[PDB]
Amino acid sequence: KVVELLKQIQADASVFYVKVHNFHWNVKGMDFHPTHKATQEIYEQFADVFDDVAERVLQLGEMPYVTLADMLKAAKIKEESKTSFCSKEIAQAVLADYEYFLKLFTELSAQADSQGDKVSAAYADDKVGELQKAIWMLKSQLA
Amino acid sequence: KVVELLKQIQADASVFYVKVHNFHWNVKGMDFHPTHKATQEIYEQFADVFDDVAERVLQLGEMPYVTLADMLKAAKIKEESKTSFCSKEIAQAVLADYEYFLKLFTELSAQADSQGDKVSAAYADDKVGELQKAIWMLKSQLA
Amino acid sequence: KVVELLKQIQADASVFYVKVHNFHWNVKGMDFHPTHKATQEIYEQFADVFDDVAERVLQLGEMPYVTLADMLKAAKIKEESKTSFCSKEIAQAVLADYEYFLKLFTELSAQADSQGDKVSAAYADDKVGELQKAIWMLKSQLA
Amino acid sequence: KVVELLKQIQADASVFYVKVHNFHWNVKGMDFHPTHKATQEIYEQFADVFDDVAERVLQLGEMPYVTLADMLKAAKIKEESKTSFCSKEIAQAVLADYEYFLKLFTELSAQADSQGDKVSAAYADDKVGELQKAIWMLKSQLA
Amino acid sequence: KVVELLKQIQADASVFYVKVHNFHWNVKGMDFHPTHKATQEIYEQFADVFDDVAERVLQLGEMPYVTLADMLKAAKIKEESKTSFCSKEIAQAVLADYEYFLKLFTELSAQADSQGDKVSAAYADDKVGELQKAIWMLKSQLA
Amino acid sequence: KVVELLKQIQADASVFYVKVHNFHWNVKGMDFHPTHKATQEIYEQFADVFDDVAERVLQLGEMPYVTLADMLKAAKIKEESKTSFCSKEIAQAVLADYEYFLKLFTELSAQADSQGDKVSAAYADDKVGELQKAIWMLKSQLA
Amino acid sequence: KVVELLKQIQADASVFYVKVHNFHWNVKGMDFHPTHKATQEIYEQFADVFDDVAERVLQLGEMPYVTLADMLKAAKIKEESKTSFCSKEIAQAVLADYEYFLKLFTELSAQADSQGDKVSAAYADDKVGELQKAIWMLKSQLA
Amino acid sequence: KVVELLKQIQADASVFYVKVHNFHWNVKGMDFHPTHKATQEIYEQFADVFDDVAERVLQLGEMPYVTLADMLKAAKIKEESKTSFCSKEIAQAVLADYEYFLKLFTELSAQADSQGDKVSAAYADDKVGELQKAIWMLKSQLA
Amino acid sequence: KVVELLKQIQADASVFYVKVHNFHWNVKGMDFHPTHKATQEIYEQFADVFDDVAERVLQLGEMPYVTLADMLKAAKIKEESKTSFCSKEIAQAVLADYEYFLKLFTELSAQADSQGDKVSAAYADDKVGELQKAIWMLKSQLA
Amino acid sequence: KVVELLKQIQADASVFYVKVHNFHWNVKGMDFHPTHKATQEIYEQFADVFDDVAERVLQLGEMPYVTLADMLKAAKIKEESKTSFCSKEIAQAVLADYEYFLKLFTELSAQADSQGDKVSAAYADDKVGELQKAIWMLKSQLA
Amino acid sequence: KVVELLKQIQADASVFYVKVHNFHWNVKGMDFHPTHKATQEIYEQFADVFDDVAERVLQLGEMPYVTLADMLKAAKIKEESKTSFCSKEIAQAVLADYEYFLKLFTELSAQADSQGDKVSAAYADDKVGELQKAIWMLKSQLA
Amino acid sequence: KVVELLKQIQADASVFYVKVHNFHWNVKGMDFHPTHKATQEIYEQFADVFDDVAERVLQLGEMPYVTLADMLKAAKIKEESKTSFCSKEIAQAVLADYEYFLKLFTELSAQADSQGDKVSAAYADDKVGELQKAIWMLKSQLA
Ligand SMILES: [Fe+3]
Ligand SMILES: [Fe+3]
Ligand SMILES: [Fe+3]
Ligand SMILES: [Fe+3]
Ligand SMILES: [Fe+3]
Ligand SMILES: [Fe+3]
Ligand SMILES: [Fe+3]
Ligand SMILES: [Fe+3]
Ligand SMILES: [Fe+3]
Ligand SMILES: [Fe+3]
Ligand SMILES: [Fe+3]
Ligand SMILES: [Fe+3]
Repeated sequence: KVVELLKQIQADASVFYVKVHNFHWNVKGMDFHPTHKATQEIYEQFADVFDDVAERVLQLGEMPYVTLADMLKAAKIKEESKTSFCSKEIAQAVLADYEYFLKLFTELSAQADSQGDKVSAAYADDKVGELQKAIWMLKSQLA
Repeated sequence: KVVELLKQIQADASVFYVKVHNFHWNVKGMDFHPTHKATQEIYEQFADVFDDVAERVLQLGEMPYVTLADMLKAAKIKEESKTSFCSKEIAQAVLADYEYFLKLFTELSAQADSQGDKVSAAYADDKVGELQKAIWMLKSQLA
Repeated sequence: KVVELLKQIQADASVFYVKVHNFHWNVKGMDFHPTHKATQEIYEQFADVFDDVAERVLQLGEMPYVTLADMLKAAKIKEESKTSFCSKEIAQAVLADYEYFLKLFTELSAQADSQGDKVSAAYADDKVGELQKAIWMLKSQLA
Repeated sequence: KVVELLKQIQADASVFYVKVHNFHWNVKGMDFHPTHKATQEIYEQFADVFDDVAERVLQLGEMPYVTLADMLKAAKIKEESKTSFCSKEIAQAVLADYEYFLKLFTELSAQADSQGDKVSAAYADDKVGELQKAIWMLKSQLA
Repeated sequence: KVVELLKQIQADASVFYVKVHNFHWNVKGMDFHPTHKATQEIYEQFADVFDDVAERVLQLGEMPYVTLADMLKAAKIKEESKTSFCSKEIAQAVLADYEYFLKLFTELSAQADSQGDKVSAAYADDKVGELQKAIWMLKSQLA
Repeated sequence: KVVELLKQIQADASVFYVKVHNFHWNVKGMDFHPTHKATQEIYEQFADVFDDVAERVLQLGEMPYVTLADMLKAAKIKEESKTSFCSKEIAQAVLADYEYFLKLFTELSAQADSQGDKVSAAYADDKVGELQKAIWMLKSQLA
Repeated sequence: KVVELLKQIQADASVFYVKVHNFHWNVKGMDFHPTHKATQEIYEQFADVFDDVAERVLQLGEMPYVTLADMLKAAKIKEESKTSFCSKEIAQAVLADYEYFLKLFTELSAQADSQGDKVSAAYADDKVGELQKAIWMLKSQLA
Repeated sequence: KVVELLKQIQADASVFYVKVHNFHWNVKGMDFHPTHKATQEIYEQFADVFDDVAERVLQLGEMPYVTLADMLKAAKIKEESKTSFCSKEIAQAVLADYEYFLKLFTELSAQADSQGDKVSAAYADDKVGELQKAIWMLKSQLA
Repeated sequence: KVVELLKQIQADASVFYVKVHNFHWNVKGMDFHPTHKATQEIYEQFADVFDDVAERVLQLGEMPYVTLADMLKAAKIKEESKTSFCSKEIAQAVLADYEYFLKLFTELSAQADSQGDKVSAAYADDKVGELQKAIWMLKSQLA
Repeated sequence: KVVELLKQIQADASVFYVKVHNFHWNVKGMDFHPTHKATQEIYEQFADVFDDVAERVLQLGEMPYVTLADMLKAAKIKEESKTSFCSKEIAQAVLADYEYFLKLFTELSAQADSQGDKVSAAYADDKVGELQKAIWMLKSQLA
Repeated sequence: KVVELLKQIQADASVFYVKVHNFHWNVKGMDFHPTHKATQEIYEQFADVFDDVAERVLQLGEMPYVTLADMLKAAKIKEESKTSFCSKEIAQAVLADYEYFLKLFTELSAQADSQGDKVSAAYADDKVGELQKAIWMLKSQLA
Repeated sequence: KVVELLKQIQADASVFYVKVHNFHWNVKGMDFHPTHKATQEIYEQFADVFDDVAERVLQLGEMPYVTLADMLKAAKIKEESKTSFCSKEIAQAVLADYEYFLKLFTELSAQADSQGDKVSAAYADDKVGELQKAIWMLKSQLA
């Protein structure tokens, strides 16, 4: 269902938001500043995903998550408790999460288009395009 | 301790951040728009408290929270699971949490100044003043 | 026909454009300024719908309406002769016309896609999303 | 009467506003782009005259027209059913209507100064100068 | 005399300037923020009226008031000594003072044109229109 | 005739335009830079009356001057063949010419209002006001 | 395949990019400035098509063209060896090339949607809409 | 008491606010324009002190002055009834009043810090520093 | 001599400045607005050549012209007494004068480099380049 | 010949423009992002060189290349057929191409000054300096 | 005395200012560009420190250093006579000097508060926080 | 030698940079504020020559001065030990040093042109012109 897929993204966005803050704070090594800058941009864009996806559930007449307790249980992304990272561990860590979200937004688009919900479908397709490009930049950067 | 007071603000900030999104999404009534805008300014300003205090913990040579699991357990702020709000009851809920944060930052200033950490105290004093101004506006609006 | 749906939207837009000027001028009560501001943004956005929809008719090789007499006869939105309004009256009036526009744009999108006209469908899908969002906000404000 | 003249300008502006969209959409020939841009600048200026005179009627304590049906009966300016124009027709059509608006605004200034309504006369004199300038520019372009 | 009207407007501006600060500080109730923000706009506009009229007296060759003691003695606007207001009280008080200013500026325009001082008359006609627009909005807001 | 008054201003503007350049280039003494900056502002503003005044003559259906030979003959402003100036000499010179233009714009406004030419008169009343303010400031500076 | 259509657009874009520079340099006649300004915006837009289209090939895991030699052998758009043009046959030339790109992007969208590549299709639908708008405007100018 | 120091600053600010207007209007001599611009920025900055200090009293739970009658009787800054000044007397008058304000803000910082009111003390320390910078600059200019 | 050439450039600039105003006011035909706006930019750029050249003569330790009487007798550009122009004739008039200024500036550069005056030569070389670009564009539009 | 050197730079710029696109797309390794940004700006300055030199050829009365077939025949920059690069590789490749362009522009400057074509020499001297700065920075980066 | 400590900071600031220019010019290695940009911001911010401290000395009624000869003597920042550095080397040098400025600013704050000079202490505390944040970032980059 | 003249300019720029801060801090008298600001603009411009000139040495393959100890021994501009200046003394201190820099940049241009180093000569000629203009202004101000 379109709504249930939206709430999965919502719960995963809020966990990824914090996970990316940890990368932002605890990155080590010579390119500390560029990764410090980039991670901050990532969690700001997923703060926007967090809000948009939730408000879209509201426009569709349902209830998004409103507690971190429920978002933690619902989330399929794993929290990161370690507190020191080099730049390429973070690129690898973010790349895997991008591929999970890409699968998630690809399903939302296919499912919304089958229900004739082209608005939810259009939103997913733009995020699909944004992720495919970021993914290709990371696989090139880790090459 | 300065660090353990900062980490409390950190945990409560992240819970307050989500609670205010719920007010943002689920406010009803004639004053839907100003409340929808005010709440958004608030969670953007507490996203900044969340990051500032965490990095200040980092500059003092200790570790902040890096997982939502730890932040929920540490947060004294109560999550709000109900999902429909009148405007006045958002002003009251927000006023009460502001008074909790005000008490926390005032102790942070007193504790940091004890220890000669005037930087942490200066930061806390700014938020004390910002909270005192906002708390006084809410009291006038609810009067 | 895609063109007939576009031209219906054009005629209803031009009638809605004037009606909202009336709400803009004749709102009474303590919410005068917020309503006076919001109505003006509404008619400026429908001035743009009026113009976009007309030239899309021309890019498809047909003629849009060019006279007020033809648009008044074709419009299903009805004019408002009352010259004094309460603020919740205006929100209710605007909510109803939006749902009419939402249905008009959904049919334009569905019909345009069925003919392989993905450009017209894409334009309509943008307006469906904007109308779905505003309707949720208007329903929340009257709740 | 000042209000009668203002409400006459109101109706004729609404008719001219749509007529200039027709010129805007259906100009043909080599000077298409400059004419396409000039016509759009003209209907945006008359959207502003439309709102200004209507609001001026209200601050003088009376009611302007609020329906397109009422403005078409009051409008002295002919609607235009033709659907294709060369660039010199449009400059001729616009010049003819500008001279009509000039007489109308000159009468408003004279009547308003009779009644000691100097703010209404001042607004009218500003539009008289704007019309006298554009009229002189159109005569040079047609010379 | 033109300068006596300017100096009277000058004195009444200075008292109204402080009075509006009192409304700005002590408004209570749910419409706190819009009134808090409108009142500040108002007292900055009368700060500029205070300076404009004073400097115009100087261009006409006499002296404006230069002490608060004389401004209180000369003013006809009355000071507000209570320290708590709801939003509708403030609106009714500003409307009453605006109508007083509108007569002062209308008389200034009338007298200045009778003497051939068209510059002073034009300045007053500008303030007359601003008051007439603001008055209409307040009457609508209290309706 | 308003035209003959306008063209007189035209001729005097262009002569004063060059005279002010001489003050700009050849000011001596410690106030070099404020006077150097002020004279440039002055001649840029009179380049503007030069063009505005000619275009109005054209909108009234007559011809302005089109050669320096004709303007130099028509001009009453005297040219300055001295090539070195003290800062107060410049202030004195500008003040004398400003009172000449003020007389000219007052007579232009008086005459245009006699014939019902409110546009030309409104243009002149603004220049009367700008000169009265500038004249006052110059008198204070030389006082 | 989507990729081989994307790469075809890439090759034709680079030839069209240089062809429009030739028009940009060698247009003659009284309309020199607008077409000179117009062509520069066209080749700046196809530089952007050139880069967008190639990067999408990479996000799809393939290689775009990387040499001018390969793109020349692949482009179907004809090079222009003539070295002097009037304004109308530049418009006819751009109109003909726009209709070729339009078919290409329409094919690209149809193939992308067939395979479930909604991102590539969304990009193509944008270019289809922009070409349809420009084609309509070119036909009006050549009418 | 901190509020008693705040309310004294408020009363003296409003009196000083007007006195500087008198300096602004009636400065004579060669340095007219720099002093005119300087006094305007001084009185606009004390208008801001006036409002800040008053709002601080309200956040501390007390009432500031709300009438010019009370502020005149509380003020210690003497009003200036003279209407003509050279530039150097204005600098002397402003220098004397600045050291009076400096002593007031210094006492305010001392009392607020002794009572643990770090917020009002921080505000006072900022004005103390700004007054010291302005005091030093004025002493150099009068040297 | 460099000063000789600079003062000749000075005199011809001031006459051309007014001539281009005549073209600006008195162009007729369907290209009125492009020619109206283009001619204005020309005279604003020569107003600056006028000032640059005069100030450079001053830096070289001699005196520029300071009266229109002196510049009129020195100028070689001829004044234009006709008061009605077609677009093509304005272009040809401007092209002929541009080739004169180009000559003049090429002689200034060559002469300045002889005596080692690289600054004057560098300014001249920039004007040579700007005129060569403009001359080629004018020849293309006249082809 | 100045023109033959300009046309050579033109032909090499067009090949270098594409080569740098290949570097832009296919850079791999840790330093993916900065190189992706750097290569894109590089090709944007050479798009500007491409247009400037061609327009300078036209100002000299000769014809630039207008065909990709002729430019690749004339170009001496080797095309790059590889599709995978680390950042150091790209730096060494660009450095070699910069040193070639540097000899082209120094020879261009030397020839133009020989013939008295100081405009072409100054354009070349600016490009020589820009290349010398970038060459120094690349040698520093490869050190 | 706070003044000696301000003057020590002044002398070290000017020596640090030049040393950072040296790092700015002579960094080598694949990380030239980020370091070149970062060093330029450091020396511009220490130019601001150089000026603030000197002006703070003067407001305290003392004299700062005014010659490089005296500042070289007093400075404890060591000059660097090497002309080639890798990036890690520069970060080490900058981190060591930042801990020196941090110590230096901490004593300034403590001693200024001892004398009730809260203005000097507040300025120093701002610098302590800026240095603590930058030091944390440099330690992470060298980690 | 070009490099030898460049590093001489570098050393004198760094000494002049500090001397002008001394003028900036220790100016006294009524004309305090313009002089405080002009000196600030001057030392910021010589900070730019300091960096430009050092970087030009580097791209010519040499090392500039890198320590204040070396720059002090190379500088010919004398340091200033006095600590108080009137504005007329500063104006001629600056004029004398400007005449020195003018000679230095002039000889740099001549030497660089002798070596075919036209980039260094163009930069020097730009500084020669900027100095020639300022020297003309200071002489007029001291006249
Ligand atoms: Fe939101
Ligand atoms: Fe952060
Ligand atoms: Fe349009
Ligand atoms: Fe309105
Ligand atoms: Fe003022
Ligand atoms: Fe004009
Ligand atoms: Fe790209
Ligand atoms: Fe306030
Ligand atoms: Fe100038
Ligand atoms: Fe170009
Ligand atoms: Fe400073
Ligand atoms: Fe640099």
